[PDB]
Amino acid sequence: GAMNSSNYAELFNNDIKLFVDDTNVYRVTVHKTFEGNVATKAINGCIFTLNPKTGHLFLKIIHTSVWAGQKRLSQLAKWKTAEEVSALVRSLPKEEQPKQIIVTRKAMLDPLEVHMLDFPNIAIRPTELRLPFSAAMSIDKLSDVVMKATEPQMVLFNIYDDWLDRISSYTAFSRLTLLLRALKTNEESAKMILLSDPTITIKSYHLWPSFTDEQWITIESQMRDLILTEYGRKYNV
Amino acid sequence: MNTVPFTSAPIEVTIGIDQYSFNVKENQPFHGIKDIPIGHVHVIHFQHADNSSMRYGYWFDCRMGNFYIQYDPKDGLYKMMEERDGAKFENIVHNFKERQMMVSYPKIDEDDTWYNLTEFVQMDKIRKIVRKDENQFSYVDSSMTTVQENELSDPAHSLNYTVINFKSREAIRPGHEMEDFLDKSYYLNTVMLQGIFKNSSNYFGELQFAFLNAMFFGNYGSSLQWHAMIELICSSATVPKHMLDKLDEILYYQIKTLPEQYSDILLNERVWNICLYSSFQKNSLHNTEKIMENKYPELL
Ligand SMILES: CN(CC(N)=O)Cc1cccc(Cl)c1
Repeated sequence: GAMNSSNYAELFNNDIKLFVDDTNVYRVTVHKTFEGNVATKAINGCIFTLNPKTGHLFLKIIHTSVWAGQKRLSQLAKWKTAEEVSALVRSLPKEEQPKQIIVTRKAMLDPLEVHMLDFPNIAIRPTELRLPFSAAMSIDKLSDVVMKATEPQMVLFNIYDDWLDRISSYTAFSRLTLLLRALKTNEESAKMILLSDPTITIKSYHLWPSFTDEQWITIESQMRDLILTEYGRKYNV
Repeated sequence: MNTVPFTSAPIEVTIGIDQYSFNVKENQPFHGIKDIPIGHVHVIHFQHADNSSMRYGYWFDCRMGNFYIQYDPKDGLYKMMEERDGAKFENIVHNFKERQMMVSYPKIDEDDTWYNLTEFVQMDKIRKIVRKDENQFSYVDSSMTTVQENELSDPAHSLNYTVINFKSREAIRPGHEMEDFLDKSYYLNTVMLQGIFKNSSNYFGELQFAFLNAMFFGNYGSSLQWHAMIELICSSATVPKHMLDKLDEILYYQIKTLPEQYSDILLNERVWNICLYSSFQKNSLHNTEKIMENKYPELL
């Protein structure tokens, strides 16, 4: 069944599972034509496929050439996502293949099920959680590799940096979802919080700054404040 | 004109013959049904007055033998049987006919309803869906489950309809996932019509038999089969024009005959709205769309 607040801790057990988010697969800018009509121009996108226990991220970059000459692109994007996820699974050794794939948007269920017919024992599940993975393109190093790509490419990251050396997967996922929710609600402010102090750097092989345990607590508090505010600045409370 | 005579009517029962029905009282001097049109399959069906649960009945073709009904007080139902002595049977029937102990199949001459509902239904194909090879007729009841239902538990008592599953390797060619899921023409035309059914007449025969079992017995798995076979055609972009025109006639007479009080349960809202208003064939079923809109506009 669906993944929800009640079965949340299943994400951190020892059954391999992947989240798939397709929000950023088909990305466009909308603009006016010389005749005053509206047109779209695609820009490179990505599939966000994440193991929440280990932090392993399989970022498949979707180059704009895949849309050339195709119709109904928003529909095609879901099937392209499912094709690439199926190809990733087939590329993994059997002992590394997931036992479940959790899609962040329910419209991915049928495309992924059909592409995974050869894997009847991999469960395809929706979720009732409103996860903020669309904000992945607010992480500078991820946005940079997507925008620079000149052809289809898979890039591997650990979205938790080295956090698992000091904290559990549950705590790491909670920190990630906090950071991303902040970036989604007020990107400018969120990035100001993360980078305000010049002396805390991002290692070359990392995505986020090298905060001490104490600095993470302050940062996390600053992100919760931002989210609550915006929720006020929004609903006026 | 053929006859299905009855040994007796020991229990009060509503008896159906095709789309007709009449009530028989307990121990009423009823001895069967005469004037049954030759050239069609027929169904004779029963609902006991004391247990409206379990409608049950028998599909038969009088060209294949002489059949009669005798009530079994042990198994508690009216059973169809074959009489191999033709002289004895013709004599019994003549005696009953002389004493006017039979009802007459009440066909109006202008009326083509039964032909239109059974146009493609063949007794030999019924006997492959309902496997009981020692009899020439076929028993069906409200509770019998289909092979497909069983896969998701007595095999000898199952409805062996052709399994249709839109999210299956049979339906989806490797490499054509999106294509085949969104346009089921290859599954319809190559897998089912060319491969399994062989021709559209056999496909329509099973579709029509499934509907009739749903309508006469409330057989839920037959209703599922009927809708699946409709949905497979409506969800195909490429269908022979003769098949689309025939489907429109088939469905029109099915919707025409359905009891209004059962449309709530026997009509799947999603399939019909998809089929009449969203599918590739949304504009190819004019007669069916017109009767559905004038008879069941609520469902839509
Ligand atoms: C008289 N036999 C029973 C028998 N086997 O002696 C039954 C029967 C057969 C054909 C027509 C009718 Cl209605 C009754």
